[PDB]
Amino acid sequence: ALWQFNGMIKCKIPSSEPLLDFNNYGCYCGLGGSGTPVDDLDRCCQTHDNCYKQAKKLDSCKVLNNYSYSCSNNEITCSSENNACEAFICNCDRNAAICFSKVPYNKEHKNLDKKNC
Ligand SMILES: [Ca+2]
Repeated sequence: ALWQFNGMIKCKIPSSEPLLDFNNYGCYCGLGGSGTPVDDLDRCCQTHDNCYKQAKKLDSCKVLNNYSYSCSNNEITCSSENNACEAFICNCDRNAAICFSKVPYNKEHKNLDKKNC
């Protein structure tokens, strides 16, 4: 699941190792998140956290992961083979991967001290 998100990001940013580059960035990229996002990238992570929060409230997710997707020519496509929960999470992941590829990356915000969140 994390493995798929990591792959989606690499589809959009081929030079990155996402679990290293994007983990522990700002107040929202990484486990949990609170306070105000520090920049646009952190705002991508906040939306992504809110998309997963939304997912946990859908009737279909109740029993809910591991969805199917493809990367081709640097474009991500979620598969129609995905059941409702899986399709919703593939869309949260795809939107965040795209979001990350479109905003600046600030080294000053990597491993930010949470006292700032
Ligand atoms: Ca988070």
